[PDB]
Amino acid sequence: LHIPQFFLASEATSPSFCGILLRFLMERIEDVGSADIKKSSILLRLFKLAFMAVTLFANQNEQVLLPHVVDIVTKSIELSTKAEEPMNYFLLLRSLFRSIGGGKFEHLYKQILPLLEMLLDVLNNLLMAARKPAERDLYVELCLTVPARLSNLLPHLSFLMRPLVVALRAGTELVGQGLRTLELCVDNLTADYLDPIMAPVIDELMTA
Amino acid sequence: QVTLEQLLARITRNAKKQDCLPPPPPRLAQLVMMLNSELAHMNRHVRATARRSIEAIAAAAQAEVWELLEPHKKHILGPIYAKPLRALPFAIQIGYIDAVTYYMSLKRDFVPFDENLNRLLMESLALADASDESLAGKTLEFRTHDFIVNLRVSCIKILSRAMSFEEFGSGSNNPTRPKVVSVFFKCLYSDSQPTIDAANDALKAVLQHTTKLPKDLLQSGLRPVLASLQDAKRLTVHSLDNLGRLLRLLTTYFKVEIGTRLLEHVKQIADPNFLQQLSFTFFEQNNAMKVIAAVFNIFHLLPDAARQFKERVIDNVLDLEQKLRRTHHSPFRLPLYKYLNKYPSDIWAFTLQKLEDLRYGRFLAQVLRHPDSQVLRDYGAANVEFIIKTCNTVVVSGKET
Repeated sequence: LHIPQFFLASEATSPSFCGILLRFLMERIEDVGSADIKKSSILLRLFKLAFMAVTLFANQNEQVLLPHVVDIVTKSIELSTKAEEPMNYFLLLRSLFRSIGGGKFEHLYKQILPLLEMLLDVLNNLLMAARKPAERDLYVELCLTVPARLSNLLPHLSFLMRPLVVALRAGTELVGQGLRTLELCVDNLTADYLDPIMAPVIDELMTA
Repeated sequence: QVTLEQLLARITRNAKKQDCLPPPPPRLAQLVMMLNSELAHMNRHVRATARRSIEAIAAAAQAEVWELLEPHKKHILGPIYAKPLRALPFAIQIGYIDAVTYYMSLKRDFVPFDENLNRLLMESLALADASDESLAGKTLEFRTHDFIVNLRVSCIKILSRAMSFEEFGSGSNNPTRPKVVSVFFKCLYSDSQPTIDAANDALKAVLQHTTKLPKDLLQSGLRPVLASLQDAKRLTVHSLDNLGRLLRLLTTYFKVEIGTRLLEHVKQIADPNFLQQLSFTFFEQNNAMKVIAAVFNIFHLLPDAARQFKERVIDNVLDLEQKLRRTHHSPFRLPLYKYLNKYPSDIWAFTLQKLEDLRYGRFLAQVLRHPDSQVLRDYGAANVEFIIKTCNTVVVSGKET
């Protein structure tokens, strides 16, 4: 696995190898939820390497990733319903979201925010804690780090209320993320607009 | 669903037609009524389960589905005809249209062609003829787009089923059937794959059934595709895809010189400086290369008269590859292989005619090694004797090559 990593880290060859690897991976995307650990671990690692390569050289590799982003998101969401291990398709989405935080171009291509947020809320709502309440943590992190600009996230802000309350009573990382988000919302809004949004969960919010 | 299957299998062990029908009590009459009541639900899985269960019950009792569902057809038909189809939400409309389509397939006379059915069919035609912006506005949202696509598919399916009935539109003589065909053609050029497939199936079925086509209707259908093929700068992949679909549908309708015009367009697009700059990078994702590949993709769909462009296309592809410094691989190899695999005798004869040249035997060997080049391999296996004979003639001729 070091050979792809070495090729992706080098400035000269990173774009072409990233494109070739992405084209290859979008044909095997259906094996991510195969329930065989050896088959899925390698695919997930390859996807992670490609996304990190995109992160390293933003001004060169963003155009390589642009064609595939909508396909990746939609296919993951659609395939997770029939897979043997459907959590892999959300580990992949976590890897993707952790790499494009900041300022990019694909925020414009992301115009499926309501669908993704509604799906994440439904998944968060109906799930036994499972292997420790870790699925809840995964879905909350996916909710609180969706790639978008605050202006486009101002609507659909009621989709972040329950995950925020869930995050304010969790480990250190989620607590910090929730505090960051709440401070941002308080600083970048007016009371007459924000209070109605927070009314449904305000008691639990202040108690937490 | 599995539990329901097992229960139904168990309870119909010794079924008979008398028990599955109301008396002139019957065990399965209530069950059949309840299952039939769910055929117009707003959930597609529910409808599929209900129809599967009804078919399973009918098979066990050795009866016909129309026989079982005849008594209760009103319970489903009455509510559908009682409201205007244009005011309901998307899911209810889709369920209603699917229910009517399934009901009018059990037998020819199951659903009479009364005023209500005609009004429903006109509403379906109007819906299929509408625009995304008109249908509540397309905000680019995923769910609204999906609902619109599903509604269009359902409308196309119901209209296609109505086409099969010689009564529909015959007694009117008004532009109903021509309008249906025009709507089908308009849908065949959309940007959505499911509607494209539905329209293609409907059009091929209607073409097979009619066996003939008025000249004016086909001219109207074919005008839009040929309109956009008159300018190199405006050529796009979608237009070429539409042309390919039409060529696949109407086989013996098109004419020659379209391939020559396409080759002229290809020559125009392939600028030397443009290719020189396109080298040094992964050009597989460029738009111009995609357009060139789309143009080359058509030649395997044209009628047999296209067989005379083999040398031109091979030379074009080889020159393009030479300009880009590529070997063994390029976006143009797959359509070229598809085209060459249709004329094994011609390609083999042409290649053997130029055995002395090293630039063509290499290309043919590369072609044969692809997994999909099976007919060519069969022809070569058959004519290995001719191949060896010509090679022996060349070697015995006494030259330095």
